[PDB]
Amino acid sequence: SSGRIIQIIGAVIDVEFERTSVPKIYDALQVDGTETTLEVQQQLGDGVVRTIAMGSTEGLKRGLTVTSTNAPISVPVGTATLGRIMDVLGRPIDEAGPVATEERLPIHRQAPSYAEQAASTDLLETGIKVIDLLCPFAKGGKVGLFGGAGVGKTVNMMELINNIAKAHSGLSVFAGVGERTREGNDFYHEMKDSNVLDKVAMVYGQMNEPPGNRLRVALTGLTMAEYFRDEKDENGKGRDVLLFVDNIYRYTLAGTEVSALLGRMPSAVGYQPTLAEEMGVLQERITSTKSGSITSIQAVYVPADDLTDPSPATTFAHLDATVVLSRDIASSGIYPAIDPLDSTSRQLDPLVVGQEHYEIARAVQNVLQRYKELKDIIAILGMDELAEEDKLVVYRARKIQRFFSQPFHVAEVFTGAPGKLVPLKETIRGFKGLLAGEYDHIPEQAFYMVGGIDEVIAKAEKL
Amino acid sequence: SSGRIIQIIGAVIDVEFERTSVPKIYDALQVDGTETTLEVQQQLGDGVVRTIAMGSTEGLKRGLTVTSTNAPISVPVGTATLGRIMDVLGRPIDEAGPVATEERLPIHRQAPSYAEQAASTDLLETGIKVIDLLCPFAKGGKVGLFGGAGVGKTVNMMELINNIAKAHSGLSVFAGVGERTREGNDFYHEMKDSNVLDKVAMVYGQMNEPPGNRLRVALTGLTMAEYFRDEKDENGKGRDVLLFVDNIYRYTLAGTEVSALLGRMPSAVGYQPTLAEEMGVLQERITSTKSGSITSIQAVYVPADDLTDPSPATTFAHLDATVVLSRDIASSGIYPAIDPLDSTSRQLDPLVVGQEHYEIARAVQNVLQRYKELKDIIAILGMDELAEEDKLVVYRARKIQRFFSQPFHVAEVFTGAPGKLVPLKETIRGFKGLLAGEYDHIPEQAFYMVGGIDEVIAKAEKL
Amino acid sequence: QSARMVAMKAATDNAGQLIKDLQLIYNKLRQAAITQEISEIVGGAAAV
Amino acid sequence: AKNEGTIVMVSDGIVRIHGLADAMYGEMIEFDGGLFGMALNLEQDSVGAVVLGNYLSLQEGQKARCTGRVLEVPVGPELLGRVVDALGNPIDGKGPIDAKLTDAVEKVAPGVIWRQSVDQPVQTGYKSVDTMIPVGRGQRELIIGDRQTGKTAMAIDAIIAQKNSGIKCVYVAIGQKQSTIANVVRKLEETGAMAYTTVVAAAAADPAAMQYLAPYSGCTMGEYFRDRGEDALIIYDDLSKQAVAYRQISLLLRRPPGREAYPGDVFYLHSRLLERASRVSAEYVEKFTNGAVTGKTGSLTALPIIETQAGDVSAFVPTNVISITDGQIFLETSLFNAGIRPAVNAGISVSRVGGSAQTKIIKKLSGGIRTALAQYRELAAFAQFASDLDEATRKQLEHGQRVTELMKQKQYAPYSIADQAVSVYASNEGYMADVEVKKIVDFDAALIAYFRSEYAPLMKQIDETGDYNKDIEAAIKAGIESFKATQTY
Amino acid sequence: LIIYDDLSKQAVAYRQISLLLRRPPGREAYPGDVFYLHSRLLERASRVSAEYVEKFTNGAVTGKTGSLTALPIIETQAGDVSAFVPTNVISITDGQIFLETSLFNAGIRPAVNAGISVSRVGGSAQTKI
Amino acid sequence: LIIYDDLSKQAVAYRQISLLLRRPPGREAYPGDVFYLHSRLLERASRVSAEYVEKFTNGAVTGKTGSLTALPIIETQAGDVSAFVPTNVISITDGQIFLETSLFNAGIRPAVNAGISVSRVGGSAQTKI
Ligand SMILES: Nc1ncnc2c1ncn2[C@@H]1O[C@H](COP(=O)(O)OP(=O)(O)OP(=O)(O)O)[C@@H](O)[C@H]1O
Ligand SMILES: Nc1ncnc2c1ncn2[C@@H]1O[C@H](COP(=O)(O)OP(=O)(O)O)[C@@H](O)[C@H]1O
Ligand SMILES: [Mg+2]
Ligand SMILES: [Mg+2]
Repeated sequence: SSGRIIQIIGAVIDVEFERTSVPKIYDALQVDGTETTLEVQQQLGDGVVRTIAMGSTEGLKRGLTVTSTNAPISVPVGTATLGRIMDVLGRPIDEAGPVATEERLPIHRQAPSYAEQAASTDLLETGIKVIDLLCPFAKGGKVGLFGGAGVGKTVNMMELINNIAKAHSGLSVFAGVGERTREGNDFYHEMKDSNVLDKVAMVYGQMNEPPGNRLRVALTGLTMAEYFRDEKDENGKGRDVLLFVDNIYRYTLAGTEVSALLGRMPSAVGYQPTLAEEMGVLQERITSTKSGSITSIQAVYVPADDLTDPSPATTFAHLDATVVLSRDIASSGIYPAIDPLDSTSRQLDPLVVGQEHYEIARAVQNVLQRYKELKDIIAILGMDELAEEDKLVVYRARKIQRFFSQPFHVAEVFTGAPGKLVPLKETIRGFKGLLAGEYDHIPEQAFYMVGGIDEVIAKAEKL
Repeated sequence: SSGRIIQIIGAVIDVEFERTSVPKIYDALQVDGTETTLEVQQQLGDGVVRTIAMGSTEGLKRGLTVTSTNAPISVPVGTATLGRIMDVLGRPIDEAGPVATEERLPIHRQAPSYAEQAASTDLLETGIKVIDLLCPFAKGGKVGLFGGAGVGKTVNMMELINNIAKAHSGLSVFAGVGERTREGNDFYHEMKDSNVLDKVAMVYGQMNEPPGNRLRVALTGLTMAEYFRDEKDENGKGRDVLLFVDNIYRYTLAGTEVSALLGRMPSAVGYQPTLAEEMGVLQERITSTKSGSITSIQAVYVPADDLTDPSPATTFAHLDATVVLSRDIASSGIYPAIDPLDSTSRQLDPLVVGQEHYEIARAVQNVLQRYKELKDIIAILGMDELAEEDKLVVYRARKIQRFFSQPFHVAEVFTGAPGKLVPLKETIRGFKGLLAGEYDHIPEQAFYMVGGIDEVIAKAEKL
Repeated sequence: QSARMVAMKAATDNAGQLIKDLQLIYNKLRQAAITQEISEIVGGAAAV
Repeated sequence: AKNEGTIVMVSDGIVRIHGLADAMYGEMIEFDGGLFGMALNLEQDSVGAVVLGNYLSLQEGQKARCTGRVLEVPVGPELLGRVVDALGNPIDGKGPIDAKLTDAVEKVAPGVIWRQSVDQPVQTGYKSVDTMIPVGRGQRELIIGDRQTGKTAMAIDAIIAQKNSGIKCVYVAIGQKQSTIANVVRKLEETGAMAYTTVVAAAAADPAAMQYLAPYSGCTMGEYFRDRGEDALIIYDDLSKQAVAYRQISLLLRRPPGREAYPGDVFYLHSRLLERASRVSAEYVEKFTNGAVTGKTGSLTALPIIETQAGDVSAFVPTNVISITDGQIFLETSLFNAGIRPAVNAGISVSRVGGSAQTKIIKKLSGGIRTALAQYRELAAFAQFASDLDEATRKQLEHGQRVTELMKQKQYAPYSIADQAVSVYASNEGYMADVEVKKIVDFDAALIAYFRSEYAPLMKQIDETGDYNKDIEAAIKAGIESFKATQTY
Repeated sequence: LIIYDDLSKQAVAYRQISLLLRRPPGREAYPGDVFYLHSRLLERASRVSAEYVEKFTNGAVTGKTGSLTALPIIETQAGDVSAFVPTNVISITDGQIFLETSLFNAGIRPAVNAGISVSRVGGSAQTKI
Repeated sequence: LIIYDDLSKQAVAYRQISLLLRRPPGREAYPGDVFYLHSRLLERASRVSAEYVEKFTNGAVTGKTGSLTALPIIETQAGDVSAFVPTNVISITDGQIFLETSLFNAGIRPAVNAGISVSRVGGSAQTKI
């Protein structure tokens, strides 16, 4: 049978059915005479369910009719989604006709079990000095970027895509969750200008959409990536998959925006009481199993520049490598503004990267920590009273934080300088030479926005 | 067509009327057999209205009969209110007979529209040399008074009332929001000791009153000032009226106390949700129209010595000038004790006052600041290191400091000095001549306690 | 003997700047704490 | 009775109606006295509506009526030069407006495929903004700072500078006293900028609903030109007052708050509004106007204004808004009170569009200035606890001081492309190394005056085209040398 | 002359009673009229004129002026002079006398902190000497 | 020997369950009986006497004692050990081992801070040498 709308408050609507036809928890319903789709959330008894609209609720009135479909939201999958743009419901929005497949998969499913887990056993180079030295990546692992507003998350993501995804042999999925439409258009035209549009699929729900679209838009891209991961060919092996997610924080924000209207009580600083559970449900699906592997990079937003806030604090435990950006470094003109005393990685142990790399990283971090310690007494008092070793430490640390800057390829519009790519061997050579003391006569201005140590020597000599 | 009390909780009273006789918002009700006025705050349905009692509620009980006036609280207005003292309801409390006039005006009224605004920004002349040069006033503006007791605030109030009554033939209204009874009695007898009582009206609200009275006591003075401004003589010139508010911080505190009593969710640091709207609606009726102009002067107290607090910030959103009194100046016997370097006004701008006025003010401030800087070296390292232009600056700064004092009209009864009302054009000439070095031979004592430059010349020729 | 006083005056100025910044941070924290306590009290009151 | 009801509860500008069965979400409701409301809550047996006006004349038992239409305001070229309120009703006394159309207030921005990248510059007249934080057609740029720092002056100068470019302007005032609005209107009218400008006013005494609804009406008015191939520009004054009003409404609706007592969806309120400013492509224009206009692109530029407390850019709402726009201009009190006006913080301000939103000569000349300024600021801050200074540090410091003194301007005094280009070339090639620090402003003014006096055709050619060539650079260098040799400052 | 031992305990008891009577709490669960609780108590300490006494006694007492003096006491914790009830009280009185623990522990018996202690009435409430 | 890797996450899950059942919350929205939750679990680790073992096994085991050691783990936010949850666990347990970020980043590994680390059992649980 069919139900009728009895109450609407913002994005939350509830429908009343008969006692013998109440839909299940995650079913999809359609409003007759309209293009509005509703997803059930709770069962309240007496044949009443509470749903969330997947669009604008303007022009909706009490007493309309709603028919059920007895199935969750299903989206197309396969090779027919490569080179196309889709929305949360899987409908094309690129003005290029319909999707040419027939397979469908539900967007809600359980996570892989404990027995079907694999161990990442491969390093992956990037060409970025600080990331390579102090936070190595692993093929098949999870990476996250932490930062406030306007610190360089998008630029670093684009540079990582340029350095890795271009030289890739596989497929890719890009999901946009509550970001700018201009960035999406720019990325689409950048990919279309080159000939890599045939290897990627895009899903877009941005900040101008109702909370219903922003809530469930990541699951569609996750489903597409999951289907691509567990895909085999007759006499053909599987394919590696790269997944990119933009501002996974908007998913939890959209969950927050509708918690009160669903009838719950707030916790912590106005957050929903089911933050960790609904974060983990999504996070446990982004993983690599015995049959296929996934490499993912996510951007995490830090509200009000507070790393203690519950959302990033809960997110911290779901990643293998964490990169933290600081506004203090960015405001000093140093790009990329990566904080070297708060970035860690599970690959940084002597059994995986070797002895020399580990010693270099440890020495660099020790010098930086010592300089940060000395800062206060340097500031309030003078500098003459310091010990000579402290002066050497100060100069070396300043040169070290100068040497971590690098010009990017995708940042040529902002500065006008060509990009540089540095192999990690040159980085290790330069940092070992710097810590040894061979470059104690070079001015600290020569270490700014260069590539290897040879460029430092040339720039110093030209000065 | 009569209602009755159904519920009493503290100072909140609920009254139930008949369904076709319900009163409107802000109407005033009368309890039959007693003397209590109830002000409507909101409606609830089924003929039930939630009100607030003006005064104490001891002795009341449920079931008492109440009748409506179908109008807001109306107070008597006219020239018969000059020299009298009244409460929030417009009733004498000074034991001097009933108010003679019959005219009435509601205390709730819409602010003047955008089409009624004045077409210019004139200046309000005070006669005080320091005020008119460094923190000039402006018709229709709002001025905040800083500094506690022991430096002279009430005396400045006397002088402003007297000068505005003398020069521009205007009147004044004084409203006391949460005032001490001892200090209020002292102030009233201080005005009565002089002959200023006959040119100003009082409405008094004291600390031991219910919070409703301390909230609706500024509107009575506002209505009286509005009537004084609107009435016109031959040719319809209009009048300039001065309004005195005892403390706007206590107005805010009464607002949040009433909001808490009514049962509203707090916002920010404990304050009520409608802080800015309330203060704007209070300050939007103080403006300069084509007919006349109402100017207000209020005392400002910064809670916790933190300007970032919501109420001082909302205060500073409207203030056009701030006057700060320092105890250090009063320690040297220079009265009135007004600090030149810390008092600011938005009117000091070459567009508004012209080129020469702004330049003279800036030069005076620069000289005073340089003298303050040289004080430390004079005191610590000795006098000998200072000569030539340093001592020129020292002498000019001392002369400027002495020249900022003048006798008042209200103190002539005590010390016998008649006092002076220096026009604005005279001060600029004197200060410009002083800065140029024309009076470099006059002794310092000739600049003391004198009205204008001619008086300085006479004192110098005598001394 | 003529440079020690320069050292001390510089130190005093730096200390004044330090206490200014610390006072700003303290005021921010105090406002945050008051807001959090009021919100907690209201939430506890509503749940009953 | 399907479209009739009665008022049941009245409190604080929010009323409760019982009976409007065939009521839509956001539908307009008219009361007995000629007032209007907007439905917000379609409860099971009641309707909650806010009143768009003065509610003191409403009592329980009155009548309510549905109109069958959503909120909409008039639009067109007839609104230019007038002053209206949030509903489009005139308040200047010049008579009724005769706009021929209406337009809904709540809409959704065009999708991903319908947009186009920003490549056309917009000139504000300021030497620092143009060469450090460029603005283009379709970009959204934020002006943020403390109180009395010079934000409205920058906005009004940007509006005034569009005299010749032929783009339309809209000014929205939220939570301001009437006298300030009148003064701004007078200043706009004297300069002639009122001939192509509209003003929407929501004063401090207006209800919170109108202060919350005014920016949407302004954006709807400004979108008329974008959809038909023209260009526009909209300014939001005190966008934080809208958040304050929305917080008041939500709290009076008893909804649980978050940080600083703000509602949960305070981000959506601003993201839904600021996403409507963009640049659309020719295909979208042709589809919208049914082929009446072809080969033309539309645009809509936005300049929101937000105020902070004690220069705290790390607050909830400033950071909530910084993450939406395409850049920001930060004004700091420390430089303002010290005599550096405009007080643009080089290290904090940034533009996301970059060098593609400025002319060729300015893009080529002004590269890496902002990062160098930030590095100089850091070095100057650090170099107070040392006396042994090397040559590179001294040169960097003394170049940074000159660069800082170069970026100083006066209000109501716009600059041209040629003046900025020649000044930047003079600074970049070290022609001001031997100039004393306190005579930089006189040097710049004298150089501009002499260059205009003796090289008019070159300045005119640079003004019209804004191109860069070897002969142009040689002529610029020769003129600078000729000024340095003979003229005195 | 009346001595109020500690008004803070009175405020605490008032808060407990108000909470038990389910009134809407404010800051620190205090009801909305704590200032009304303290100010209206402190306003009854006053000196009245001779005409008031003559009216009250119907001429039994002719040329006398009454009076009443209060000496309230407030306690702090490590010099927290910015809490709710202490600030409410400090806003009402006509002077303050400050005593600090660092003085009594040191060995000062009066332990009066003269730095921030002032009297508004001043020299009028003294004798010639 | 038992080891709980995070009692904070258990407290978070318990808070979610309690809030979904509409029980009155307290400080930091935690329920009233979190202290009971941790205490009635941590009190089950101890040493028993030989008589208890003899009685439990009905004479199967004669001359031996049993024990159960616990090593809970608690994570703080920016070194704030004054939060609601960590204080209860600190009060319940005997000793604490504090690890610091500044020592870890400075090369001291493990990052034990001996200034505020205690063991109430002391030398009674050591070998002679
Ligand atoms: N470039 C400039 N040079 C000198 N003075 C300036 C400059 N720009 C603005 N001013 C002046 O500085 C003051 C700033 O006023 P303005 O209205 O622009 O500030 P605001 O930030 O909008 O303040 P408010 O908080 O009142 O809205 C005005 O007196 C203005 O004339
Ligand atoms: N390597 C870099 N070189 C120059 N500018 C940069 C660099 N990285 C970031 N920026 C600047 O920082 C700003 C923020 O970049 P973006 O990542 O797009 O925003 P967000 O950090 O908010 O995602 C950009 O406008 C850009 O100008
Ligand atoms: Mg970002
Ligand atoms: Mg302004």
